[PDB]
Amino acid sequence: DVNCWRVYSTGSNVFQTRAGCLIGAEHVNNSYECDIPIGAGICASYQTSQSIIAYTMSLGAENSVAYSNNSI
Amino acid sequence: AIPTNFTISVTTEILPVSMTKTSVDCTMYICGDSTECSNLLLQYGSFCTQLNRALTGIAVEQDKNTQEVFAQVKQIYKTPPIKDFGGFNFSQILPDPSKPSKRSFIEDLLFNKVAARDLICAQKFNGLTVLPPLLTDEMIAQYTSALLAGTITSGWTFGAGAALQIPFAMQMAYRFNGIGVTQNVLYENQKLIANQFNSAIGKIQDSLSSALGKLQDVVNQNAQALNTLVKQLSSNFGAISSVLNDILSRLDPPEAEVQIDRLITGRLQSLQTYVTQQLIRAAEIRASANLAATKMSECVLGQSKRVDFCGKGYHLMSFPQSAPHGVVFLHVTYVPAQEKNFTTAPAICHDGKAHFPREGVFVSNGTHWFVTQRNFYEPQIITTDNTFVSGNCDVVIGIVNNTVYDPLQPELD
Amino acid sequence: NTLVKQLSSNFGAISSVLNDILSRLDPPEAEVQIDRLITGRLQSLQTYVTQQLIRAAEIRASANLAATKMSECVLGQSKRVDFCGKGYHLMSFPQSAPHGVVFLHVTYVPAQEKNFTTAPAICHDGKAHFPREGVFVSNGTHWFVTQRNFYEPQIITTDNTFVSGNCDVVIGIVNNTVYDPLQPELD
Amino acid sequence: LPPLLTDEMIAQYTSALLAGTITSGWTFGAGAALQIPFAMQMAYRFNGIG
Amino acid sequence: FYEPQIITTDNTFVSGNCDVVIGIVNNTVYDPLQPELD
Repeated sequence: DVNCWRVYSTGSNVFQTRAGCLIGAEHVNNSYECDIPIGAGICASYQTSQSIIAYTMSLGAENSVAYSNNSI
Repeated sequence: AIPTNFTISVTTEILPVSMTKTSVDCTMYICGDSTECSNLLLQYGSFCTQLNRALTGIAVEQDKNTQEVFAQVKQIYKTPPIKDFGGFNFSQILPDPSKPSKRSFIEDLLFNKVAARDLICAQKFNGLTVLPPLLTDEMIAQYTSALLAGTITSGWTFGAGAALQIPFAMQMAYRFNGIGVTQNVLYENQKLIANQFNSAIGKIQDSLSSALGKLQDVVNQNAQALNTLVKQLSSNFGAISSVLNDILSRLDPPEAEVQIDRLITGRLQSLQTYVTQQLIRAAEIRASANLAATKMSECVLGQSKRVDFCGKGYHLMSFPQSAPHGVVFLHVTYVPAQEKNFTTAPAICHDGKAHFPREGVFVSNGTHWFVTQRNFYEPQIITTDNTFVSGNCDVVIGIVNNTVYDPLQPELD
Repeated sequence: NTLVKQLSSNFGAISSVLNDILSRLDPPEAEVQIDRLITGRLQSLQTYVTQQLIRAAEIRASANLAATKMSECVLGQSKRVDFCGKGYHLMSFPQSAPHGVVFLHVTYVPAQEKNFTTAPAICHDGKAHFPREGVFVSNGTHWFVTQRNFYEPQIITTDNTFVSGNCDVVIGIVNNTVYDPLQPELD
Repeated sequence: LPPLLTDEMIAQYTSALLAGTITSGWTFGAGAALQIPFAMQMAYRFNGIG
Repeated sequence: FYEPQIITTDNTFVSGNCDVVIGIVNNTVYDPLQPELD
């Protein structure tokens, strides 16, 4: 219930999403499997020293499937 | 009575999948900003811990059921650029480019159909919080679009082993052969079947544009439970007032301890009743989600021979649709329309030997004798290639004398 | 562990053991604490019984699911897709397990696959030749008939196809000759 | 509280279901009702189990 | 079911030779197409 206030300390690595204001995890542009859920399609893990990073989970191998109208 | 005409009718099926996640704090609901109340409730920490554990279990079970219902495939497929299908229409089951999500027109219609004075602000003061779901509407729409693409491309091979492409005509002929309909009937009446399917889709859209009780009963029950939890805070449970500060200001703690204990016991009983009701509702939702997952794995993925399971009629294919806190299916139910009355015969006696069919049936309209099937009207010439001899003629109760033409007779001469 | 720890809670009293209260006060003055402890223990037992009933219902549902799997996968060949494993179910082997059961569902899954040119119908000498239960394929020039599971090239004969009208009512059709092995047998 | 359905209505429904099963076989439960003799439907059901 | 019937060519189909199949037996076939051609 904090839109990054009502926090205990300033901390580090502030990320404001639909789940709230997470302090202590730097968001990355990569996407891996879901490990620890947070909220509204957010999955964080303890991977690379090891630190806490936030990312968006993936639904698998997203690709366009080929369709044939005269072949089988 | 052999059917002659058929009508392609598409029905709907509304089944809940998951609900909302509500977290109730023990201290914030029983007490709040009090010292003696918290000190007396600390002795009952085991009950609050058990309630929190049950709430977390319900919350994770909801996500597990949602993942088991929706997240069923592994390869996210998209729509193909080639729109060659044989005259069919797919503009109502494809993600529109004007929407930021991956919902079609029917999916969007189904989604749209579902301090102090404020409800959320007043509920937040007692610990009642609404946890955000794991799978949002975007992921649900993406999964629905992937399932639709898989069903329109591979049909049913993507749900079991490897994904193999197949045209719409080939899979339609396969589904027609699976129930007992020949391929020539579909090849000769493809435009009529496409027009009937388009008319059924339009009728379904017009009917949906005019209720969704299965997707609203859970919301109504949750709203009633929240209203009951809010109203239970006003009950004193045998006290002079509901506010602990009102009792602690006029009476000493040694005298108000019994009232505080009675209030704590009443709040704990109310919380236990609410938790039991929520557990019953979660069990019902889990059963409904298991039923929906079974229906999706049976009707959508592969052909189902069970009656009264994938709509009223012969189940052919199915197209799932996205819906908030639920799922909507579009089963294809082949149903015969008109029929014709003819004189049937279970056996035909030729020259002292019976002739039983492998799967056909001997019929006559009062003049000639033909052979057909119990599914569609297709009169053919009674030949020896479709019938077999197994016994004589004086052994069948209902036998008749009729000549049998031999196709190999002119070739042997 | 929860039931054991419930005996340590005071439930709004001076202690948690009735013998500790009866040895310091008289029954007429400790009856209130005794009744409070009794009510607390009864509430804890009711909560434990409710949890046990929920767990028993879940166990009964799991046992019904296991019995359905045994009567579908083991006893007989099930025809439901996505149930007796991942792929086409063939057979199963039930194994014993402590408070459970372990099955070995045999799931046939197609591995390698190649693309071939198919055709909805084949025109011979003016009549539409529809296949009996297989499908048509083309390796690049010729045309053969195979099944809907394995790649078995067979010669398109008159015994695997049947006539059902002319070639002017079929939309997707291609011209292809038929071997017809019945002609040399009559000569 | 008295139930909505009585034993007479249940008996009538079961009798109607039995009549439909012995007359139309199984076509009335998945579409239109088609007349079929008992021997024909018995042979059709036996042909599905070899 | 137990239905005695003569093994003819119209009830079976040829598939390969006898060397590619492990389990096989030596038995003649009636083949009613030959007497009908006489």
